[PDB]
Amino acid sequence: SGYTPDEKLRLQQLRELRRRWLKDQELSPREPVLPLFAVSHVLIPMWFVHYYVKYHMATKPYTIVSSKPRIFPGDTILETGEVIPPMRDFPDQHH
Amino acid sequence: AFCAPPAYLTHQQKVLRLYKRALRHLESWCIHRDKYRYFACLMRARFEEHKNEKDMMRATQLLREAEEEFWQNQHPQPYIFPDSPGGTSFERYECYKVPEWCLDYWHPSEKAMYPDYFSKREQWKKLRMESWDREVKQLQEETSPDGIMTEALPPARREGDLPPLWWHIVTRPRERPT
Amino acid sequence: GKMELPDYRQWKIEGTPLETVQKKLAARGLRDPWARNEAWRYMGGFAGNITFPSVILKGFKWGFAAFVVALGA
Amino acid sequence: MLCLGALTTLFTAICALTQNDIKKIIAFSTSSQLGLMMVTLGMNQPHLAFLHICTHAFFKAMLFMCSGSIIHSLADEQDIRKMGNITKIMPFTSSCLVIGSLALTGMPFLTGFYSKDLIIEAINTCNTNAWALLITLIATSMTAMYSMRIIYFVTMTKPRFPPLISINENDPDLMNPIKRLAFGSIFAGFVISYNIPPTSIPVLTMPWFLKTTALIISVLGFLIALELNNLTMKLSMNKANPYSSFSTLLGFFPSIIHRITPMKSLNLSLKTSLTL
Amino acid sequence: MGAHLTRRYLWDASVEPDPEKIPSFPPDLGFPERKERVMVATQQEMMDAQLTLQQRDYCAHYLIRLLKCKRDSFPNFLACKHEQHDWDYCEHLDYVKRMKEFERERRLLQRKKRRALKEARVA
Amino acid sequence: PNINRFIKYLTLFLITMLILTSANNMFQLFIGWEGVGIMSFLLIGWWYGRTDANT
Amino acid sequence: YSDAPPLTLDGIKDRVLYVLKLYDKIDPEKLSVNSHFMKDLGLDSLDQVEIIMAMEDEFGFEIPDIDAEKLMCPQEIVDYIADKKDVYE
Amino acid sequence: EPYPDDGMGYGDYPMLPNRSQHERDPWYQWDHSELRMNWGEPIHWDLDMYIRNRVDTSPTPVSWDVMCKHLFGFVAFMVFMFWVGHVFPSYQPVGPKQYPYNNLYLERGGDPTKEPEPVVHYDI
Amino acid sequence: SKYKPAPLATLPSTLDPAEYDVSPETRRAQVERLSIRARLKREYLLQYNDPKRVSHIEDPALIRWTYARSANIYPNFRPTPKNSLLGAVAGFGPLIFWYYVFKTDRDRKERLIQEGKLDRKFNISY
Amino acid sequence: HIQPRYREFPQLTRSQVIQGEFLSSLMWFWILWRFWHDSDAVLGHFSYPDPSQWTDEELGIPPDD
Amino acid sequence: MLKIILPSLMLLPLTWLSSPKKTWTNVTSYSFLISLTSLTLLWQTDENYKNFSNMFSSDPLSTPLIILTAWLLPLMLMASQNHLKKDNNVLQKLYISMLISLQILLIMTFSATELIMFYILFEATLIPTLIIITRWGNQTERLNAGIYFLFYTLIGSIPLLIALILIQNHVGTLNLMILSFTTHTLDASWSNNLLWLACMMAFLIKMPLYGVHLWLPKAHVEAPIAGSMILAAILLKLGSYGMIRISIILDPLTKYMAYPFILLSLWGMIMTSSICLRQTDLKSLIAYSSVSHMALVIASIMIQTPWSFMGATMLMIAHGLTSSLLFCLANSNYERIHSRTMIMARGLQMVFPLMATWWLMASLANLALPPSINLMGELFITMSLFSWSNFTIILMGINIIITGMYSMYMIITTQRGKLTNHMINLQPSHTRELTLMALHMIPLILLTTSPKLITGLTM
Ligand SMILES: CCCCCCCCCCCCCCCCCC(=O)OC[C@H](COP(=O)(O)OCCN)OC(=O)CCCCCCCCCCCCCCCCC
Repeated sequence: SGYTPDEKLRLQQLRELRRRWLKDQELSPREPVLPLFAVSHVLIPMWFVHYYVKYHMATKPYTIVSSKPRIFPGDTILETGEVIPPMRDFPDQHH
Repeated sequence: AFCAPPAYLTHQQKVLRLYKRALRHLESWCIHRDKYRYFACLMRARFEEHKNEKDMMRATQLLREAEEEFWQNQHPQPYIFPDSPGGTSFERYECYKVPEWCLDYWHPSEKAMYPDYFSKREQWKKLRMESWDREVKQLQEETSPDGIMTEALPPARREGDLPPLWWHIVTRPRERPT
Repeated sequence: GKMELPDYRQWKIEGTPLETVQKKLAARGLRDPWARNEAWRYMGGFAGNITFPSVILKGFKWGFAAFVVALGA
Repeated sequence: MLCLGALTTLFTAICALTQNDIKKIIAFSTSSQLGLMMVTLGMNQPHLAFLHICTHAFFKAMLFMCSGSIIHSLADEQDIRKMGNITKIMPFTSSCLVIGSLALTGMPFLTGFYSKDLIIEAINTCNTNAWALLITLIATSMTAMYSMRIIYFVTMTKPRFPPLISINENDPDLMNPIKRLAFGSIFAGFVISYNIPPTSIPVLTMPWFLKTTALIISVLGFLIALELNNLTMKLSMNKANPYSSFSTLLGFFPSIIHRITPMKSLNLSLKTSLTL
Repeated sequence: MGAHLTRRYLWDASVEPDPEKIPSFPPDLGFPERKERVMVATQQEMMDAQLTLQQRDYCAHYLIRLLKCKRDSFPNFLACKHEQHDWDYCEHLDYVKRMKEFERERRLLQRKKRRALKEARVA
Repeated sequence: PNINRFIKYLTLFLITMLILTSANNMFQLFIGWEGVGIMSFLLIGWWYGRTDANT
Repeated sequence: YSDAPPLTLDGIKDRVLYVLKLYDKIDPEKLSVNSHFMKDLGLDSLDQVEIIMAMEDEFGFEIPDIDAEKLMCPQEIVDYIADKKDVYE
Repeated sequence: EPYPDDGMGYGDYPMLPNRSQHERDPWYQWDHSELRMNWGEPIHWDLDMYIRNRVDTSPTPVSWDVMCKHLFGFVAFMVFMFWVGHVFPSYQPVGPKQYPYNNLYLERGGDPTKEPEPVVHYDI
Repeated sequence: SKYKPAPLATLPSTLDPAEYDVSPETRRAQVERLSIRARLKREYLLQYNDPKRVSHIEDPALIRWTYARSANIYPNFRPTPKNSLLGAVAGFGPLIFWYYVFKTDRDRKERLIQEGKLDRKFNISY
Repeated sequence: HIQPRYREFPQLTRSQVIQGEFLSSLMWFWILWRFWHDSDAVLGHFSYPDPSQWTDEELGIPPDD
Repeated sequence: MLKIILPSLMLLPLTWLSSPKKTWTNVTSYSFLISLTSLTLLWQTDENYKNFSNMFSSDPLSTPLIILTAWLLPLMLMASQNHLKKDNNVLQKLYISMLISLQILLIMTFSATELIMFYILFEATLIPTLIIITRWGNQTERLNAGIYFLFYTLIGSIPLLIALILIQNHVGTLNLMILSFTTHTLDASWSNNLLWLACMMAFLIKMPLYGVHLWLPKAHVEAPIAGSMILAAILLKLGSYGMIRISIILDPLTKYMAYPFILLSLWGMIMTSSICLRQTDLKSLIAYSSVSHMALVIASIMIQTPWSFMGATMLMIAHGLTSSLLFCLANSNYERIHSRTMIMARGLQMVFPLMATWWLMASLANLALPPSINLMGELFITMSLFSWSNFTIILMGINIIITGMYSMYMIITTQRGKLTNHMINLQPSHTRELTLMALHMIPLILLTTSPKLITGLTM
């Protein structure tokens, strides 16, 4: 085949114009003429949250509920003072 | 995408466009390179023979059995380039190819900056309106006697005239807007 | 900076896997024309064959060296 | 769900073996690992299923961004076919990729190992579908296979990428995060397993072939795949098996159930419910 | 996976146990006054250690120990290692039991097949 | 050209994802379940122009 | 950075020239832009298919069939590639 | 070729080939790019379904029947094998797990007042 | 295996006998049809590329489509069989199906509630 | 400024190689360190009993008859 | 409630007496404040309904609407300042007054104690609406659309007239308060089985049921934007408000006389939702979206469980606001595009960045995204429907999947994809267009924060 001698000129010429358009698209100097902080958003947000959690939630009923703490044999209960009885002796030492 | 589609396809362009699909669908099977370059110069052989068949009937009987051999020996995931239709980046950047007739509704403030840009844009818009007449007339004076009509459009053929129906092949949104 | 390009001559098929493909193709009588273009693949830098243990074991040498020392202390 | 998790594990894994898109292979692996996660939930082992979710997040995230590095560094090539020898051209991502690959394949003493083999041996020890038990284990060997497929094609092979080379991964924004997750991928399984609360009462007592099954199947999975990758290099035409295309076009669920349903659901609205 | 299945599924299952009913025969059968299992922990101790119901095994007692040494020794998650071996052992020593019970039920079922034929004296 | 919007949606995704994670009543679980779905729709098809992304 | 440097025509020009200088059939010391393939260098109807394909693999994009049944001159290839890639030099 | 005259409304609207815009040459400069349809060319009756973002009718390397049979065969074999599985399960040589008290009767939330039939577990 | 076009997965261009035709009549159409398209193409391309234009290019081929699809339907309706049988199975078929689906359920529910079996536990809402 | 290279092995920066060997070597140090300190990858540390060596007395297999 | 009404009437004098240039701002600014006086009715610090006076009352069900009816008049007058800005200065003052009378009448209808006051005002609203649709309707077919809108409502209306005069003779007063605290229990005769249909049918018609909804697609298509907003936001909901207050009587029959409608609506919900899936006219698709999302409501005002009712009240107020938002943005595309076709105008986000955000939020309101009153509404109707029969989830389950598909398709083929090459260049967005939207969604965001206000009479 090969381009037709009258299509290798409509691509000859129109490519020449596209090259000028893209040159014109180029911006002149000046073209755009316009006319620790970490603590900031970690601490300031925090105070607020705390204010909210210790003086609304905490205050209202059943808003922050927690699984009972774990108490094992032989460990003391701070609030009441009781000492959890030590468990029955493990007889085996077999590894 | 640029040139216009021919009405019917010749024998050649059908054969020579298999040599592409075929060899390119042989590089999905032959993931390596030395294996490929080997298994492919063997392909040309297949096309190289049966090159000088003068018996059209035969030729169109080798072609029709080639494209069925191929359809059943093609790779399901061919290696299609990243930016071509069916690819992985096809039309990805089109969300950034605004059509350029939109800078005409910009607020006089926006166009205030970017000053020389619009000074050159107003030149080109003068070019476009300055030739629509000579163009359409050309398009018409050269309407070949009514008959076969293809989508091919004429070149300029005279100095100063801008090769016609050009405002959208030139002034096309840039490919990668980025 | 008007990037230059390596001399086309530099590339040659001998010394690379393309050469063995070239020789069997020559046995059939085919000339393997574009083989020279596909040469830089095997030509240099990327010339060394990469073995699967090499990737899985990359850095093992120092890793064990590090282990021994730590084990000592 | 034990049953469907099991079917997705292999179905997705088998599809991944022939997929030639790097991102696609990793995504199928995302589905296959979750298929294993579904299996543990199906065997009523919730705590370990959650453990895999956390470990799964570290390594899969790595491999994707690893390929993000390869795709961006190359001229946006998303196909393993044109990408090769990244190991010498870009050791930083290749190192991250293999670290992630081995974690995906449950290399011993890496984050996948602490949670993944617990799940494997759980299967080998519970009462379960025989079909589910067999598919989950070969699914594990396939995970090694496609893992092998990625490094052989993407990393250990002669380069096949376009001739001009412009690769830079020096940008702190690439390395740093990749570096940080790599540290997680190396040490997270160690830290999470010891720290979590004792749960599930695992069964550590097994015949040794079941105790070591996850390790061996992963090893031969790569071994068999490496044989396969090696096979291709020869000048002899193998192409692929008839069920290979079945594998490559995703089991044909996309080709058939995506063209019939959207066609017979819209035809009925326009032609029957709307106009008639 | 295993041979045991092959026995039951392939061949004949007559003498192969059914997992759904492992203590299929008389519990005392074979043992004069066999001793029942014993639990060190207390129905409460567990309830106070918030052990998951499932984890309330006959090894619940070594668990509570582990958990103790895991809350204590908090910053150090790598030091309650002896406690874990113990728990595990207790459990391995339980899995074995659950295996001994299964083998015993197997053999006993066989006794039935042997005896039936033996007891099935021709005349 | 739109890096900031892309980062914006990624964190919105994280907010919906974490809400989905820590949700007591399931209505909130639903807010997360549907919520990640919609932002995935917005983010899978980041490059809206491409029909493949839209599909 | 990651994205390579934009192609400059005088480069793309050299790149297309170069690859051909590596095709054995095309003399390396005559390949001259404006040296048509089938009329001057002697290539055949089937070579062109390949010459184009090499270029499609040197520059990483697909020259469509209809637009590539005409990449004859060894230059059309140099402006078509550039026009498709927006290089105004 | 007018749509068949069965009085369902088609009227004179041309019956254009039922092929989706998916296989319309993807390189040609279609006036309407995304519908891959030129300006003036008769639109298809169901172009609201053949659009690219919807159904496709694009030739497939594997024949459609071959697809439907294979897919469903796989599905069936799998489903079946899963059944062979449930019939013949895999279970280790381990007897049943033994929980203390009365299988944790009270703690499984059992009624405190009504004691359960003791379920005892013996050694070995 | 021969590719087998189905209403979906149609016969590709290649593998299609018609493609392989040079009978001068066929080529005649194939070159006549480009003309219609070229003509229409050169009636879109110098009206869209026309400076000095603000009006909306209409694409009347789309206006002939919508009219054909929502305002040329009932003027071309003739009640036949295969149209009224199929025009009643579609409107009353499922509408009668679900009635015996919902009546039977609602009746099962009611009976059970009446006899005292339905638990309705912790259901304090409705 | 990385320079695009044509048909040549891209030049590599000091850091690229060292960071890559670093991450991989730590992977191997960790695998080796844990293997030594905790080799329960194989055998766990509890041996499977041979279910077929349990004296019939052990299981309550009554003397047949 | 004569401040929500008398000050309204006075709007009419202001539209007429005011200067041609200043007529628009006096009317829009004043009715914004008229809405502010409307907000006072929301102050219910006790359960007792607020009987302002003999004829005028406002209970939880009416109050959430009276405020919406007052709210849209400002918006309607802001969405029609463009078209209707090409008129002769006396055609405008007629359109503005027509819009003003609609909410005067609608405010009273929603705030009426006597059921026949509802009927007279109920059927009067057709006069203002038919004028808005027929006189200013752009298409050749509005004469037809007007006929459909007048006859379907009118043929339904005369049966209700006979029924309400009938109950007055049977009970002795049509006062909603008394009728509620009096024993009116129908007796399941064959005749009563007709009474029930007489009372509900007129309400079921303007609340498009699957059988009689063809009037709404035709009406909104050629209706001007202000008429389409009124029909979708307030006009259709007149039918729902009527069904809630009229079924206080006819208490026993609806237990078994509802099945026909319930099934008509739920199957209707699926088919109406589906045809949205392939409809080329955007205004057409929103209208069928309106039919389906209103088919859910007639299936909750008939199951009659507490949750249904307030599911209904939640959805009606919510869908009202959402639909208008969709009809309002559809108009903005229609005025620049000049065609209702959905296929044209593809890619707008590329050229109208924000309107697209409004389009996205409107679609997410259209489908059930969860932190929205729209979802709470459907979730509740869905629950009760499930209680009526567990199988209902299947049909109310095909609708949810279809509703997601058409809602996003409106976004995908209108506000994404490649830009249309060169339709008449699309002038940028006016600030009025964007506010008219913002005014619709900012209230949707605020109401979703405290759903209690629009929960209905039941809860
Ligand atoms: C698309 C998703 C579909 C998902 C389907 C899920 C089905 C779950 C199982 C439902 C059917 C079994 C229900 C069993 C309940 C307990 C047993 C029972 O008594 O059924 C309740 C009641 C009576 O049913 P049955 O026992 O069959 O008695 C029939 C007597 N002639 O039941 C009845 O009231 C009678 C009818 C029972 C069967 C109804 C089948 C409904 C089919 C729905 C089709 C959905 C698609 C429709 C088309 C959509 C697209 C256009």
